[PDB]
Amino acid sequence: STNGTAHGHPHEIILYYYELYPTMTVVIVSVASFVLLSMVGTAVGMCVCARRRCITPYELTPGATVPFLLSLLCCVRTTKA
Amino acid sequence: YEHVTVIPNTVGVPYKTLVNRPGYSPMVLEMELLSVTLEPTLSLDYITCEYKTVIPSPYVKCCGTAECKDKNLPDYSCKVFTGVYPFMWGGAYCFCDAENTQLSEAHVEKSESCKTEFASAYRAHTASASAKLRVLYQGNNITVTAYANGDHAVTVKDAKFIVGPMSSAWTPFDNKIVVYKGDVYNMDYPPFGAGRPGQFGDIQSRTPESKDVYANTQLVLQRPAAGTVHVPYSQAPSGFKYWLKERGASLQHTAPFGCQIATNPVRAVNCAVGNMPISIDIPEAAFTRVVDAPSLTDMSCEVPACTHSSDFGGVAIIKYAASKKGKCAVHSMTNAVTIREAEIEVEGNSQLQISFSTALASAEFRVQVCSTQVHCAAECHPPKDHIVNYPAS
Amino acid sequence: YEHVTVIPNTVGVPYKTLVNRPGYSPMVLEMELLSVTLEPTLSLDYITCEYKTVIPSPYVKCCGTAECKDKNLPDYSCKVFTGVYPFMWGGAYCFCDAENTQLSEAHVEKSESCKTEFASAYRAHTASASAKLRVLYQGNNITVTAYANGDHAVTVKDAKFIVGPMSSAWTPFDNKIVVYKGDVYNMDYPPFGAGRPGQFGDIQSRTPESKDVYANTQLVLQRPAAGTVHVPYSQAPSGFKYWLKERGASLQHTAPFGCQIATNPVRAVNCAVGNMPISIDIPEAAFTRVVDAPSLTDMSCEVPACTHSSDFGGVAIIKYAASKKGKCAVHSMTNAVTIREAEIEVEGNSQLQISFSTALASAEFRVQVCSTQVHCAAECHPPKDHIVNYPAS
Amino acid sequence: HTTLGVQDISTTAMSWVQKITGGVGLIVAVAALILIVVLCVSFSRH
Amino acid sequence: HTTLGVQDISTTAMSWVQKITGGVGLIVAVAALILIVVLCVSFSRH
Amino acid sequence: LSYRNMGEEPNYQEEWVMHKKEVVLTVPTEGLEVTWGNNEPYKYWPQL
Repeated sequence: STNGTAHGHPHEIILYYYELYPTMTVVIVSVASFVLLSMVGTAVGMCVCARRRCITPYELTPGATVPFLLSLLCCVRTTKA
Repeated sequence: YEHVTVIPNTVGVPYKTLVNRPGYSPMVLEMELLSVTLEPTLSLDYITCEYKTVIPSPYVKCCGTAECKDKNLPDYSCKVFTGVYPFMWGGAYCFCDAENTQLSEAHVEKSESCKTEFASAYRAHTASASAKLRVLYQGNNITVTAYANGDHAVTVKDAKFIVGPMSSAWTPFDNKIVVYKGDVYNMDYPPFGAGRPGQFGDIQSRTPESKDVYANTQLVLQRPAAGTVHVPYSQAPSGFKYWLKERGASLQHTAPFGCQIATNPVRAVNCAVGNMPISIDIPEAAFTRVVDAPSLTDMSCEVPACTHSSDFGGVAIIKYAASKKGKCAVHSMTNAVTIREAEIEVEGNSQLQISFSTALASAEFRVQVCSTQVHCAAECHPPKDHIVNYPAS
Repeated sequence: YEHVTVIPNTVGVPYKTLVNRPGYSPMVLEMELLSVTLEPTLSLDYITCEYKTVIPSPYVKCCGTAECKDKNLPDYSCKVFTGVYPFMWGGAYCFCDAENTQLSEAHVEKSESCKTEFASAYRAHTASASAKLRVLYQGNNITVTAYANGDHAVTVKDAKFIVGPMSSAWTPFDNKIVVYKGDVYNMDYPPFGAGRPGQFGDIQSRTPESKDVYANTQLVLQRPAAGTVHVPYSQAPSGFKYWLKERGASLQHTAPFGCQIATNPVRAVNCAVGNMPISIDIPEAAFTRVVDAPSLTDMSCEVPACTHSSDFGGVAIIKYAASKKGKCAVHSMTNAVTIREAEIEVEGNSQLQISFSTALASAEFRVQVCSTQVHCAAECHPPKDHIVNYPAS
Repeated sequence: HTTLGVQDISTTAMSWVQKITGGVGLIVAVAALILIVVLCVSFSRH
Repeated sequence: HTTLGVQDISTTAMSWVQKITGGVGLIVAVAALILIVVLCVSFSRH
Repeated sequence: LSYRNMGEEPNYQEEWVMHKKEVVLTVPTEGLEVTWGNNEPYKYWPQL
């Protein structure tokens, strides 16, 4: 019984849960959470890398600004006053 | 050619196996379990039945005293009552007014019914396998009934069949069982010589024809009524008669995996659990060399209709180019899809219609016709019913 | 009064127990195991015996051809030989020189001896133990025979006896056994319908009176000699007849713990190993209050003779001063020394002679006569024999 | 019969969703490496 | 019934030998303590 | 009226029906066997 339509999109995807189940969806959700964590970790790493780039030019003296735009959103806003 | 295969211990589901003898054309065998017997090794502890309180005529001693004799009988009870003045039809039985006594003796025996109406207390040790199964050999259904021990061989249509040994080992029976006529109960019965009054085992005997019996019924004699000749007593009612009313449902109704309980001998029939191996020694007289067959080229697979269900809800048309006229075996190389057709006839530039069963909505499966494979693309749809009345793979 | 005691599973050794009911004079009981049989179920798989190669008169077709008919018989063999010219008493049986044929048919059956001379293939499951205990109760030896399960109660002289349950479960038999007349063999015999030619199981039948039989003897017909009427054949000799010569010693001679193997039905007799508990419900009619006893004072122990052996090789004389005439219990308070006397008679200023058994060379032991203890000094000597014919504590 | 552990279909659609996950992981891994590379450049510069 | 684990006899003699062992252990234990005591005296002296 | 599941857990239930009664029984994937008096047991199986 319990019809397991195809889609779509997604929608039906959750309908299958009823078909063969207890479980299934929870594991997928956990996988999605892991993917989100990977995405979040990447972003955190990227921000740290962006700092690594703005480093050197973190002391003082003219020199960007300049490459601060084009400049990965800070860069600037940052150069200024 | 010996063909060894393992199928699950599930009754009512047909399973197909591909027999590939090198140098000879493939063969497809359909096997289905019709019934599965588990007979436990029993050891009779004792038997219980209705008891008989044997009470003889009371010894009324007029103008004197009677004395109790200690007798070696089951639940033997004796008592002498002083100052008795009993009466009969024509008057008083005794001359004296207060100098009379009455000896009231009693004992418990097995009732005459014990040969017919009785419950047996067994101790189940180990069990064995054994069941029958059908198989479509050479386009004909054959019945095979053998013990599932992996030793008992049965020859049907010149083919040797070896069933078992059983993978498990689960049984619906415990280490202690009780059997009454056609009903088996998983009971923790009291041991021999430890039965309680009013309960199951108040009277214990080795066999329905046995000489010596055990009796614990709590039998006590009472003083007779004024001017009355009778043997009044206080005794706990028959434990067997009480149990026959307060036993509930037997294993036949309460056992898991849809177990059917049979008697004489006691065993469990049809029980899903674990797997079972089956060896088939197919004679070389039913084999055909490959060369004697035909090949195939350019193959295309079209699925005009598919409904993913327990039965063959899919239809597939396969186009081919054959070298010569002959029989070719049809088998699905995908474990999710099963084909109804075991073998078909080919000629040259023609087509073939096959029935298939699957569970997946998107089904991409390979069909091996003769010795060449073809890819089938199918987009199966859900069925109208959520619950079905027949099992599937 | 219920008395629970644990004795080792050793036949032929007497063990003494002290029964001390508070407020009542002590009682000494001497128990001794007699035997301990062991019977285990068994499901007959099949029976093997000598086979009979049934060969009828050969069909000699003069000036023509004979044809073999496929018959459903155990080990059925058929062959037609062309160009045969047989001879009889008065000359040639056939007219033609090379146009004659001979049909040689054969099959294997159970011999007439199978009802008498046969070996049974059994499958042993679980075993049921049954015995025999001697008890010196009230100065008289009583025989008690009951199941060692700790449930089967036997009443002898108004005393309830409960034997077991067994501490351990060892049997000399395996899961597969073979029985021939009075000899039992632990054999891993071939399963039913899987026997090999020349080996044990070349001919397999359900019972000695059974209708259908299994036969694998490797029977092949040969061409007859020049001008001779006979059915020559090549067949592997009787596996049962070969086994009867090459079987070796049975379980009766090879089994450990000195097991004696009996038949009809098969079972192991006499076997030591593990301990066993015994519950004795002694009636209150065999007990005597203490206030009805005497005492003692000043007692010296002298050992004029001692030889440390399995039997009572020691003699001890104990001097005493008793208050009154009565019976007093004698028991050794040392676990290394054992006294033969359970109870003796005392009066006043007198002595008593007791027999004792010990293993130690230097034996310092306390003897409890009635309720007072006495120290015994003994210097026992070694015996003449190193090996004895009876067991000891 | 039937009854078993996936995964299975339904192809396409299935790929549509799968493709969405893991790409961002690759991105942040690459970015991490690039940040390390720049860090080494600074180390060399000193 | 014999068949047990000792030890058992033979008194006196047995004591003669036993008394020889362990006394020296006590001596070296006492000497160790005395050395510690003197060490503490030196520590106090400093 | 008696009923049991045709799987691992049978869960036997028994009741003496005397008056007009309406009974709702859950049918699992393994199957449900219902015995109504002296009649042969009725077998039921849910469809996908």
